[PDB]
Amino acid sequence: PQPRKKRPEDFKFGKILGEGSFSTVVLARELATSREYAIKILEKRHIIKENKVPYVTRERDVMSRLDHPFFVKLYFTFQDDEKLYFGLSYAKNGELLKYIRKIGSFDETCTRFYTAEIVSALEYLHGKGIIHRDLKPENILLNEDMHIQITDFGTAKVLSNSFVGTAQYVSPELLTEKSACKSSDLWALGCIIYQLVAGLPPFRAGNEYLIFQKIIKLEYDFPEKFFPKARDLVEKLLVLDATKRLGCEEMEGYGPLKAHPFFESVTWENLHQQTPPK
Ligand SMILES: CN(C)CCCn1cc(C2=C(c3c[nH]c4ccccc34)C(=O)NC2=O)c2ccccc21
Repeated sequence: PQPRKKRPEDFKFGKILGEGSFSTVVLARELATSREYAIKILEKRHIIKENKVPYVTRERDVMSRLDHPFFVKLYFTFQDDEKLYFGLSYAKNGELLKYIRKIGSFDETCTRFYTAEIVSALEYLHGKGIIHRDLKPENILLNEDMHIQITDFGTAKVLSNSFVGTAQYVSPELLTEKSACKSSDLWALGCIIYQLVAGLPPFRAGNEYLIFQKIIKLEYDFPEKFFPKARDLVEKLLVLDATKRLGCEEMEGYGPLKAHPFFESVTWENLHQQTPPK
């Protein structure tokens, strides 16, 4: 016996946090409780016309399965005659990409802390047989406590090859076999760790085709003063042979990955309870 289904009038919608091709996320305050939520609004007709029902269904069905501090929580859903509403946690501190730009380049203490939270959050995701398929700093929010909260699960996939995330994070197997697996998220991770230290992602070029070209030839390099243990880590994630990436079952999973020297001082059992380095 769950709470009465909620409805638009139960809210006071405010500013639009963002707009996508198929949806709009708007900050709303629930009148009855003063709770502030990020409500994602999708227009049924548009979804139907562009054949996205499988995607909206999936996004909903994945988020309902997640119950972990490093993921945006789906509190509720409801719909009217024209739209679909998803009540989501409202991460007050924006996205990780904003910070990367804002401060430019993370030092080692922050690079290590944030990477760890991400590794820790994927281990959970991948433990449930789910792959994100579009991991990036824009999709890794920061709550008011500055801990991470990953979102954007519409493109996710539950295990038992129709999508491609953002070009600069696309794995090479995705560009040759047309099929993503856990490996693709580990590749993205490697890219992100590189981006935290260097200030920018590893593969960059004038258009997408040129980016894809670099990815499959593994064409990138590290700056001169890139933390050595971080570099080593990235070199073990950005590996063309998917089955040889730290974290993959073929490489014996997250045990080895979390054991990397780069994470020597990390206490994995409760990152959520530690204080993020300011
Ligand atoms: C990449 N952009 C457009 C924003 C970051 C990605 N993103 C944030 C969010 C979320 C939040 C956002 C938090 N700030 C935002 C600004 C623009 C759009 C969304 C948000 C939020 O508080 N909770 C979210 O789930 C989100 C939800 C579904 C799909 C992608 C989402």
